[PDB]
Amino acid sequence: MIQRTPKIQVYSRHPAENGKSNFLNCYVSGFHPSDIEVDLLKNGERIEKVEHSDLSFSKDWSFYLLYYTEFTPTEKDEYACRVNHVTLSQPKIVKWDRDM
Amino acid sequence: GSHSMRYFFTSVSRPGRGEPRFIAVGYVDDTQFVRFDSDAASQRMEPRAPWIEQEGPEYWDGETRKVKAHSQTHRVDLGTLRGYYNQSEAGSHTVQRMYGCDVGSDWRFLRGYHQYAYDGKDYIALKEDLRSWTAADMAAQTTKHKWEAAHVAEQLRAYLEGTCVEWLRRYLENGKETLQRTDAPKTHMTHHAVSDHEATLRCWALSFYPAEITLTWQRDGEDQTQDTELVETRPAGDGTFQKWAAVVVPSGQEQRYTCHVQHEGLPKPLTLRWEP
Amino acid sequence: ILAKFLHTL
Repeated sequence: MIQRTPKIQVYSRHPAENGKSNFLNCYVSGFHPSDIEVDLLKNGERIEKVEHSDLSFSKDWSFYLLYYTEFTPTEKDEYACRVNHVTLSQPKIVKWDRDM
Repeated sequence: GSHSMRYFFTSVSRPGRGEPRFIAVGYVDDTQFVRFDSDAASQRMEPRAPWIEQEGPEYWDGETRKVKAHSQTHRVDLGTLRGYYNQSEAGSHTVQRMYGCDVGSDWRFLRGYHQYAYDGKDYIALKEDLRSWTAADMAAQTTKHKWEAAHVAEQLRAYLEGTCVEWLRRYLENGKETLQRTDAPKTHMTHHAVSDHEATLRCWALSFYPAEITLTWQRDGEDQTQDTELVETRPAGDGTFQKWAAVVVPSGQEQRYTCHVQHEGLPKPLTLRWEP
Repeated sequence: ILAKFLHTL
């Protein structure tokens, strides 16, 4: 009955250049309980080839997960991570900002 | 430097039907090497590092048999903890355990760990002497009495000071070309104009292993915590980590500021300054 | 490797 809202970072595995294959990550941490829904979005639409790491947790018992998919950024495409969790009123969306 | 081996176990009860969902992960330092998930098809302990693949099929038989006995222990615990706390069956609940050993830079036994939480809160933990228990409440006091009676602490001590330590050494030796390497961070600094009078310097640490790092801003040789922002260290997804720290500064004053990076792989601490 | 036994609470 103690609930912790997930923190979210959305970022690439490598310095982002266009037309260069890369990995889009959404790292979710600090949440409890473990049930959580994470989606990557491309111009709003959900991406289906999305893998994620094995559930583990920190010394305060809060959980963390890495969701990733291969992608190649381009000039116009906008990417985002979409998280829902019992803790949130509705989905929190976080945009991919390249310099972060 | 030192090294750790740790196992992590999470069990989530499924109230409508069937047994709990159980996930186990094994780590050496910051490198996951094995896992089991109750809802996967294999029903086996699976490799997650390439170097553990050199263990023969007995290893996988033994680790599968053990990890299955582990999920049954947590299944039975969920049901005892429901009664202890007098909870209904409508609610999903979670147990988490972590255990393991740390070795120093001579790889001898330094420290052992075995902790247990229920619904995200401490329940019971082996004290650092490894012969006694910290119980958080009266239900956990009941468990502590039972484990003192059945000499559980002493079995754990044999495992943590003996088996864990010998298998850690052996993995460091077989994962040698990744586990005993240290990857210093590739650092750089970026600039971004907030407005016509404020500017942001961000100091980047990329591609480093292990994950422990410190990033510190200074101004004219003195620590600065005001007008800064750290991010939690994050996995890159290729075994390495990232982190950055940033500071807001007045335009034209960028060269007063220096970013200091400390990391086990850097013989000496590194110092970044904007001015090229 | 994993512990050999894990006792119920």
